[PDB]
Amino acid sequence: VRYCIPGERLCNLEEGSPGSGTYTRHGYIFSSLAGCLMKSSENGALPVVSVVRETESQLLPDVGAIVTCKVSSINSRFAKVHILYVGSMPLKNSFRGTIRKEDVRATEKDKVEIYKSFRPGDIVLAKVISLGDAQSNYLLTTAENELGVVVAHSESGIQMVPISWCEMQCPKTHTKEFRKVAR
Amino acid sequence: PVQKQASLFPD
Amino acid sequence: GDHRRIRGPEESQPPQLYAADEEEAPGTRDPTRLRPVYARAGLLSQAKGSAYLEAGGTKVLCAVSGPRQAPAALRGRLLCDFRRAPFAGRRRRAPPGGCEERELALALQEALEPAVRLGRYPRAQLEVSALLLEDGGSALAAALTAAALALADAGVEMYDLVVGCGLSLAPGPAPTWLLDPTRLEEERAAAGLTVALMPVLNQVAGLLGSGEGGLTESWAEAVRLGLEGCQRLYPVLQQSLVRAARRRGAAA
Amino acid sequence: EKESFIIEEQSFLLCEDLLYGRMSFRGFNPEVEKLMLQMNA
Amino acid sequence: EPLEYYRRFLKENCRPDGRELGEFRTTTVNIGSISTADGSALVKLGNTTVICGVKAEFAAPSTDAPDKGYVVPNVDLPPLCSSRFRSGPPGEEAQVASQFIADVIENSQIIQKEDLCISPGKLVWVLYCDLICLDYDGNILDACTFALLAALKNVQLPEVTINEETALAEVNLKKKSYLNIRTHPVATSFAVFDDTLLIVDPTGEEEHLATGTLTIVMDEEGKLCCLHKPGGSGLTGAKLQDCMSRAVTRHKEVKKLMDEVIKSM
Amino acid sequence: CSLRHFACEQNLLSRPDGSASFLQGDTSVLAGVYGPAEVKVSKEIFNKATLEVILRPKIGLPGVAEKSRERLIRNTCEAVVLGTLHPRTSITVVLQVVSDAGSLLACCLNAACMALVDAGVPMRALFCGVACALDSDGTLVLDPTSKQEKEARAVLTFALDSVERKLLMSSTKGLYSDTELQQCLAAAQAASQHVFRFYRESLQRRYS
Amino acid sequence: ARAARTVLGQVVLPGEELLLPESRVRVVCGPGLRRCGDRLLVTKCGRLRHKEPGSGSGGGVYWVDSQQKRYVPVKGDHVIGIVTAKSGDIFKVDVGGSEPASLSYLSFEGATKRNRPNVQVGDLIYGQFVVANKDMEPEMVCIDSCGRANGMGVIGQDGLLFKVTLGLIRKLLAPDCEIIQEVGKLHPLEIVFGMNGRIWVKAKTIQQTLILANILEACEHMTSDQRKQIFSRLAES
Amino acid sequence: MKETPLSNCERRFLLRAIEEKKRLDGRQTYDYRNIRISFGTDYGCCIVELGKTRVLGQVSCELVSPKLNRATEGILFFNLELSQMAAPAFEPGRQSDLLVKLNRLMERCLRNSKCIDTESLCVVAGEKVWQIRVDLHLLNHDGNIIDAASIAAIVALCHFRRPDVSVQGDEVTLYTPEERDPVPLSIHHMPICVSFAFFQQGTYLLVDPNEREERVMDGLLVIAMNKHREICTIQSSGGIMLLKDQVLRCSKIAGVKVAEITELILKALENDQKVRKEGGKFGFAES
Repeated sequence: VRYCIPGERLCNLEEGSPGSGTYTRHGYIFSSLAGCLMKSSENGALPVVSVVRETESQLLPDVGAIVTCKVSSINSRFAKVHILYVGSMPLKNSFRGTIRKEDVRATEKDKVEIYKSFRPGDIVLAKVISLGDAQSNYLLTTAENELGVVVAHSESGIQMVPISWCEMQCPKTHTKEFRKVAR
Repeated sequence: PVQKQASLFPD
Repeated sequence: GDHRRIRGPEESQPPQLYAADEEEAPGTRDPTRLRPVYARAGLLSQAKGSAYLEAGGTKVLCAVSGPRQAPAALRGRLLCDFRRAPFAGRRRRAPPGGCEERELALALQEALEPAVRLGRYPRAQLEVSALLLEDGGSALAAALTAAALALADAGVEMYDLVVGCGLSLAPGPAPTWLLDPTRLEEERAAAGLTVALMPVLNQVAGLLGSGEGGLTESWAEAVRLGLEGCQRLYPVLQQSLVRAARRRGAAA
Repeated sequence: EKESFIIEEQSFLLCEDLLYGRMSFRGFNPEVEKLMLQMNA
Repeated sequence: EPLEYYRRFLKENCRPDGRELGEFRTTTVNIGSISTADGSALVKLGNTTVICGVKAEFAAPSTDAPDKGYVVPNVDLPPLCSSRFRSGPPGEEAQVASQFIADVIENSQIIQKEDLCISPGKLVWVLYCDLICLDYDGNILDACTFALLAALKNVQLPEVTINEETALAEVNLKKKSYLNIRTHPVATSFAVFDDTLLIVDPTGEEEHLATGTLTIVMDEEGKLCCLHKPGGSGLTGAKLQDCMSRAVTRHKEVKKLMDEVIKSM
Repeated sequence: CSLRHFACEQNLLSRPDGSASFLQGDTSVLAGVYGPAEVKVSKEIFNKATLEVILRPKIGLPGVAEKSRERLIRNTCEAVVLGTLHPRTSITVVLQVVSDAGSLLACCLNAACMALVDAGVPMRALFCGVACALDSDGTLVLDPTSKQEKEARAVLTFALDSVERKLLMSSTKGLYSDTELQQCLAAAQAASQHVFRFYRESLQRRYS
Repeated sequence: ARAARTVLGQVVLPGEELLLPESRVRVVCGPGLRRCGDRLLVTKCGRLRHKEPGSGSGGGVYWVDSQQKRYVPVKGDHVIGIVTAKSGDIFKVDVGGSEPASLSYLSFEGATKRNRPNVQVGDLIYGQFVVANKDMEPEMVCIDSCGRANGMGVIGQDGLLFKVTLGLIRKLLAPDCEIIQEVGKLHPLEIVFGMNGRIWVKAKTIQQTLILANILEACEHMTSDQRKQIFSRLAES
Repeated sequence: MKETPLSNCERRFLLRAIEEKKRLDGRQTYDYRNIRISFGTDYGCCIVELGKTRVLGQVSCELVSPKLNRATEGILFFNLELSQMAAPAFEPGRQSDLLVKLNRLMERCLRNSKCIDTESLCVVAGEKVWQIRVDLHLLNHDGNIIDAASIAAIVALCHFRRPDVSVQGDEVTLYTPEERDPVPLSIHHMPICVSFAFFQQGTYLLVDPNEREERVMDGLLVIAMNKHREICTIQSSGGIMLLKDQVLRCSKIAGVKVAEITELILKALENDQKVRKEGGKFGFAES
């Protein structure tokens, strides 16, 4: 174990290769961060050096993921969300995703309707597909019956229960709201 | 250069 | 009258100017000497990275509000706000300033842009905020070093660290270059200078100077002297960062 | 087998009956006159 | 899911940090850390931090009260405290806190402005007390008041004289004089959740997700200087007398602390 | 009575959504409300309406004290006004001090409430504002005059609610004690009863 | 917190809770009311009012006849609008609310890509909302669901558009209004009432149009003197 | 927020009704709206409302060190604020053009016309002089401001009274309104502006335009006048091409209009004095 510093060299190119958090100058590698270094080894015997600030080491929500999020803004076209839990490990770096109109149910019907599936201020979980290019806009999908809304607060302040596939109700009083209930 | 102690932010 | 601060008096002059005395002169000392340095990174909590540096009567903070969305055009930015607390220095100045704060801010930006690599921070602006709690000598150099520490702490990428050093000139008959001076050696001085470099690759990043006088050879000797001082200072900062990283490893 | 007992509405129509907005008096746009005859009963 | 996660602890009569809903966090000070200033005081409540520097200058009084030495506070919440502040002029919170500090200085009457007049109608002191936040983890008013009081006890001023021949005043920076302060106002904070749940010394999140806040300044001789009650879910005197009691307790504690410090110098 | 002749008037101004001139004795404030309207992405917040108050006297410029007072009013209104109904919009409350004869906040609050009413903005409960002045002898006076505020050692502005007559806001000048706080609070509750009766009379005669 | 039946013609003020009699019979919460448990919170000052359906099972309905100026996008309301711009397929129209509503180039009666409608910026419209909610921008349309514009579409031109209070409309559109009936006898006209306090009028000449607009914006409290005054003026135009 | 856009319907209807010389509310072209002048309790406050446009005016005094160029005569400080209650668009620090033009125009009109005596209000030539500031606030915005702002400033500066002062050498003694009776100001002549609005490049001209008429006009001619027919200022704004005869005619109009407004103002002050001389802290005048 050794903690490194943004100026100190680490190794020749002949004794390793840059993985991340480094840079190269004449015949040498030079760190670029205050953190811990690690030289992984492939079956090829040539090491890959890298440097990490394990405070927030690294996370990546990949395609076949199951990620929760919160519905902030909506439109007749799409509904935007913020990423909270990638799997079960939260991430203070809240990424921002989107859910399209058709990419809401496995049936793919155009008859779907956002305002009867989602509302601003409820938690869902979905599967990402596209990472995004410019703004890293995650595009999430809920084309499955065990997906979508799980918790949803009532007209004013009550948490509702997922009665059926597209119905939810508050336990205190009686009122049938419409969402894309999960499971 | 030798060091000193924090007159303001000791640890 | 400012309507965003408390109604104080129109004007207010300090008492010192109404004093009657010949202030004490330092005298003699080892020109190639350095003050005792206390540098620690990781002080502040609500900031992605922070650093604190004390060298004599000098006491400086620096914080780094990290990447905040805002090739050669999709290249990062860093905007630096230098600011001396109104309770530093013999005289008081309203918080705003507008004369020398901005000059030293330009200095910080010109000395940091080189070290930092901004290709890896596109469409982003790093808000660096320095604060000078007490002036006791070389100030701009301490601020450069502290901003470097805070950046390296928040984990922004770089090429090397930034080490500063301030020099003055003795107005005596045999003028010698005084290294890392005090506010007294600096107000009773003829010329002042400030170097800042990246010691691994041995490259200046931003310097500055001024003079009641001087000459080429003298300025050159000053430069090399400041370089040697920064070299001799670097290891302290290294150890400070290592220590903060160890504390992080301890927390989890 | 439960059902809502009170529902929140924000329409002054259920609340109260109202005629058809666009109307006309003795000649202007007789199309609106047949619309009046139609929607007001 | 922050609020829920927090109600769980609240109903377990605790908090997610280890505080028993009625106690503060590690309170510490440092006096005389700064030479360029007449008075200096660093305060920190765990993560929260504040620093007061009080400078002394000369100035001409008004015409309504020649024998009044001004005391001008100004609070500074620079962007390095928290990201909710931006480089520029002062926002709203800084200004509110400034007016709070001034109201305190003026009502508690810790200091007699008359004790700052040298030559009435011609000169009088002006004490520029500049406070600076450095970590806004919460409860900044308590820290501000406490640092103000600490530095304002540390401050020792020079002595001046007048010469009729020269018609000017001279200072003697060798001899000095402390500054008399009569009352020792301490501030105690509260966060009021939905109806009846009052927590003391609320940190950042606890103030973000709260229905209301409250602050109460409690002088030593069983009196109050300010009851800062900006909005809130409401209160009855029964949820208020308890706060006053706890404020008295905090007064005792911090005054003992400050005495120990001024005596450890 | 324990407090002085005080009147109000609604729908003065044509351009603003709702307006109210509230005067008591010789202090007179004028409030104008711009109901749910536009708001930029920086000021707004989902699931709530952004309420912004701007108070401006009739002399000089607004400094710091007025900003504090308008924060107090802002948060009081956020306490009563329903805003989870009108998210992503801005309610705006403008206050102008036609006259100043003490009991200022006790007038601004009443005017703000009446304006919010006239603008048909969803409120959870009316609120009111009174001011009680403790002279040196402890004898308190409700709805004071500038003389009574200068000749006194404590002054206390209380913003109360209508449903359960609680304490929504308190702004104090001077230094006081506990028992005095409690007793002046009770007297404030009685005065608030009277003020609410007055509101009802005014609106009864307005809808006729 | 008492006798919903005894204050059905009285002035209620916000904060007031009122409760209703009963196993029970479904009812509906009006616009200016709100539900707290099994009680009715009041949210707007008003002369309370009640109604019951011709049947005996429907229960009833309650509301408050609150007067005001600002409008809120509601569903199933006929509304005048002012096209503010056009973005590609949809063009945005103002209503007088929080944010501007949206139309679609193929919502007008008989329109497609090869047949677009004549809508120019600044043009005024008479549509109705199909999605009016607090969480999403409101979309409107100028065609009944069946597929015919039963009076909707662009208004036209050569008229006067003014603005009045909403209660004034809610009163005028009543089938038992006297002013708008008496006006049908003096000189002809044709007018659009928009539930957002915005009114459109047309007649033959202009003097008449102006007299008419003044009447309407004053008819809430006109005196018999001014009443017959403006009536005589119309008779002399 | 933002101002609601203007429909082509209203625009065309207005232009036509102008062509036919028909205003909306029912008045002619050479007519103002019923202007009311109401007073407050404190000497120096006036709320003047013409039709729907209400404007408030307060007048305050101070004693201060004068400026060296004029160490004999005092100072005067105008300021007009456009309160957000006047209209939505009037956010702080946004509609600055209107503020600038109004304030410069009003300063010019009152100050440089020498309406008051900046000399009479001297106390110590070189050390202490008066300082009269006047803060106008716009409450409701329906049409014509400059006229309202000016009528307000004038009613104030004619309904204001200073704390009397005695002096001997350098000994200056201020006194309270209860110890002596405050002294009024010194006016020479009361100017009040008059606003004309041009439609169709110059063909049509209106007086006291409403808000819509200000939105469908291309040009604005302000003219300051007195009861003695003395031009104090005239200004053209809106980028419009007028001629000579137009300004001549507009001036011959402003004459009569200002005479009448002045008669009213004087009646108002008379009535207010009568009231306070009978018990009552108000004063009211109607056009």
